[PDB]
Amino acid sequence: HLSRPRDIVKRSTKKYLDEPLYHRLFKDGGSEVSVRQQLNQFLKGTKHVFKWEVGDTIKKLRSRGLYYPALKLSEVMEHRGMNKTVSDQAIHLDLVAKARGIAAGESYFVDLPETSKTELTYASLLNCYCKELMTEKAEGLLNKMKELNITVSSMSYNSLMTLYTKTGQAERVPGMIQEMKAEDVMPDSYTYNVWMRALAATEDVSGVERVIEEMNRDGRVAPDWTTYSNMASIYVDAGLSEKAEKALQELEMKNTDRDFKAYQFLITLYGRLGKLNEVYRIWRSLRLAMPKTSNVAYLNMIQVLVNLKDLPGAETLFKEWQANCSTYDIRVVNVMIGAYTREGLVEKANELKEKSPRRGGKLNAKTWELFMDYYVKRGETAQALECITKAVSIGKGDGGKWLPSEDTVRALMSQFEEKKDVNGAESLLEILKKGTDDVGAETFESLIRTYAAAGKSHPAMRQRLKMEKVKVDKATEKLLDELC
RNA sequence: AGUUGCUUUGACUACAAAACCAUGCCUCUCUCUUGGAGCGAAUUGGAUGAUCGGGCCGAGGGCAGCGUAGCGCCUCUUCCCCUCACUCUCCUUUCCCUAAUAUGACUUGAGUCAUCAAAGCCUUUCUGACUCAAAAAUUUUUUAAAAAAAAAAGUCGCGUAUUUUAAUAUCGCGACUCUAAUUUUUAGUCAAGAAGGUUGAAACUUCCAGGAAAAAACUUCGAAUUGGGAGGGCGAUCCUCCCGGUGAACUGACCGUACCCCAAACCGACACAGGUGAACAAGUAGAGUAUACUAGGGCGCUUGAGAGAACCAUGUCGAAGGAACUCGGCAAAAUGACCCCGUAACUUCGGGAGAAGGGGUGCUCUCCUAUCUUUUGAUUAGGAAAGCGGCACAUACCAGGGGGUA
RNA sequence: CGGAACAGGUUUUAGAACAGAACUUCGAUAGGCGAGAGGUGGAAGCACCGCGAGGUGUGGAGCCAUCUCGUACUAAACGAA
Ligand SMILES: [K+]
Ligand SMILES: [Mg+2]
Ligand SMILES: [Mg+2]
Ligand SMILES: [Mg+2]
Ligand SMILES: [Mg+2]
Ligand SMILES: [Mg+2]
Ligand SMILES: [Mg+2]
Ligand SMILES: [Mg+2]
Ligand SMILES: [Mg+2]
Ligand SMILES: [Mg+2]
Ligand SMILES: [Mg+2]
Ligand SMILES: [Mg+2]
Ligand SMILES: [Mg+2]
Ligand SMILES: [Mg+2]
Ligand SMILES: [Mg+2]
Ligand SMILES: [Mg+2]
Ligand SMILES: [Mg+2]
Ligand SMILES: [Mg+2]
Ligand SMILES: [Mg+2]
Ligand SMILES: [Mg+2]
Ligand SMILES: [Mg+2]
Ligand SMILES: [Mg+2]
Ligand SMILES: [Mg+2]
Ligand SMILES: [Mg+2]
Repeated sequence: HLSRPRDIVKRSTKKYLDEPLYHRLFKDGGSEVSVRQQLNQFLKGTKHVFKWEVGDTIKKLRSRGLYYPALKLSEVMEHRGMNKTVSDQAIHLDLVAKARGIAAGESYFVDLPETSKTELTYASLLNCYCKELMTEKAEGLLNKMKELNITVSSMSYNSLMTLYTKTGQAERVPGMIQEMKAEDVMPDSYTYNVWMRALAATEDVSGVERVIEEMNRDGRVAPDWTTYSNMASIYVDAGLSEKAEKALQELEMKNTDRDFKAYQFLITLYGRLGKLNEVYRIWRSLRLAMPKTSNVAYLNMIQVLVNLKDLPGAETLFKEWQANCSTYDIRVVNVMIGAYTREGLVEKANELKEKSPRRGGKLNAKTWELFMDYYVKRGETAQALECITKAVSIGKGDGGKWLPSEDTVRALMSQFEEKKDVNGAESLLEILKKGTDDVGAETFESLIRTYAAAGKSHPAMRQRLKMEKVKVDKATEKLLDELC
């Protein structure tokens, strides 16, 4: 056709790729390593691509959080001769801020030419400010835009409102919506969504009934399932049930594209309400919308079923996931691991722990956290020590460090008080020392008295000055300076 | 000296949606590519009930031929297939509607904008996965010891009976497919990044005339300053080994740098048509750095206004003749490019030879060939065949006159 | 002939400068404008035929170095000099 001459089916195979780039980069999987390997193999080749092909590739790589390969492809293909326009420069600015940080994004914006510093680049930098929560520089961009008469779109106002909601100054939203209505700016559905969220955050449930009637009066915005998701979340957190069911049934009517996240929202909202029959009603629709169901829907479903106490249904779902799983997801195991430790059927939890790494799932930290929860409920402390050591050795799955909860630490130390396990208390303190540099809220401030078994340590209040100036209760130093 | 490399390579598609509350352990743990649940229809279905019609099997008495068993004719309705109502829960063929199919809705009219070390190699170094080396772990066999090995699941098939009804399981078997683990340290492979250096900046073949020097620079070894450790030491800060040994948010002094540089600034008495190394130098035509025209960059040459005599310099053209001119074809004219046909006397066999003498050359359409086409169902080069225009198709510029004989 | 002849301006059959000859506003001397002769050879636009290079018609068409005729519009006595 004359509309689209650069067709991807009829194009030459000697010059161009045999399959589209957004199909080629995802051949070996969606993993970071496989995407990087595919990009490295492609950039060394002698086959070429289209500009719209690279644009859709950038959007697909951005849509799954793959920011480094998207930035690398954009930089290399611009270096090879593909000229960025203003829109492509806005997308590249957002990609730079996503990958190398806002300090790199600011330098890219400065090094941009002057005729490229238009409303698209300004709005992209504003969004990259609000997503990184820098209120002062945000407002410094805002008054500069208002001074230079750059057209402020609804996207910028929604970005500021989401920034206000996340920072905690959520009372500014009702002033700002009337500001953007006074400045002749029509809103979108996300404007009503953040307005509703700020109104519910202001402890005002009765205000969300006058906004829905106003957008019904407007007649210009299309209501979407995200609106009803916000209504369902606000009502379920507020305890109202029938209005939440009406919102969720309207949500089910609005989900015409069979969205996986929307189905997850139905499942978790009906699970938090507690209605098992309609939970299974949406679940059968989910199995009718995707036969090869991913592990995320199982992760939601089995957690909902065990929070609604359907344990043999969860056990049959486990066998279904076993017989149809391609990746042995450890979180699926770890849901019923914590289930079997909470209801105490510990032999089957131990069997799953043994059989997971053979089938191909290595243990993360939360399984050991649930087992030390089990051991701190049943009073065995040595096995809680053996669990917390392996938990801090594994650490977090995103590169963080695992730290035990304050309530569990407090209960474990109260258990240490009775048995006079000074060695156990010292090992727990050493573990917390390795975990964190601070180590103290209630950890040892009133907990010198575990030394009241036989003698005490040497330093006499000088060790307690070492760990960054802690302060103890007034009724704690008396048995300390009695024993000197 | 000759070949091969150094010789640039791409995009043009118009696109801010990257701002999200739920569960949250890195919540898409890895989704590239799936028709619809339309209250939508037509043939078909049918989870249903009879009537009418047609059509088997069969049931008896018999007319009929035996000691049981018969061949045609004669009274029957079950049973099947239609038919008329109810009818949407499984199945076949279609049609409408929706979704999906990558965004949105003349100036490459022969251009604009980027790129201008790619590809290798060698030292480190951060982080992942795999093979593991080997040990501790559990089963069998052999005599507490020594040898080999699986652990976890799905699927097909066989024979056989336990419930208070989650019997899709249990009982023994045979086979296929799939995954790699509980603890420990070392190597090695890859993968993905960050620092340096180095090559590309030259390789190969042939030839005879046989193609600089240098404890300067570099690689190696030796010895080693003002450093830190390990074993001796009736000593004296001495012996014997190991590590470091020019390393860095140290430091890098001194001289030149203006301007002209085929020129009005240098060598020629002149602001002199002369002389003055090498490197770079877009486009169209072209074998080409020839030649014509041109953008960028630079310049308009430090005397002008008229008139358009003789004569002089320098060009264009010239009837008929064509060297009759003159010391002499002096000068001028003429030939001139690529492809094809053809090419003598003589000879030291290498040559003469581009001998001499001829023919074609533009443009359009259609075929065929290939171009080692990085947009292959149409773009470039060649050849065939048919046409079109003019006086002229090497149309301007560039560009051998030839032969005979001393 | 006696405010005569010159000079100045527009030119030319004349011409190196000079000189000669024509005209100098009650004036066709030069330019312009219009018409014709002469030269070249069939414009542009439109239409028809052909895939195309191209061909045919409107049409001895279009154009202008010169020459002649008509005409004071411009410059020559716009010298109220
Ligand atoms: K120069
Ligand atoms: Mg030396
Ligand atoms: Mg200079
Ligand atoms: Mg001079
Ligand atoms: Mg001069
Ligand atoms: Mg000179
Ligand atoms: Mg030249
Ligand atoms: Mg110029
Ligand atoms: Mg002359
Ligand atoms: Mg003549
Ligand atoms: Mg002649
Ligand atoms: Mg002749
Ligand atoms: Mg004579
Ligand atoms: Mg003679
Ligand atoms: Mg003579
Ligand atoms: Mg001559
Ligand atoms: Mg000549
Ligand atoms: Mg041809
Ligand atoms: Mg030429
Ligand atoms: Mg007079
Ligand atoms: Mg005169
Ligand atoms: Mg006249
Ligand atoms: Mg005539
Ligand atoms: Mg003409």
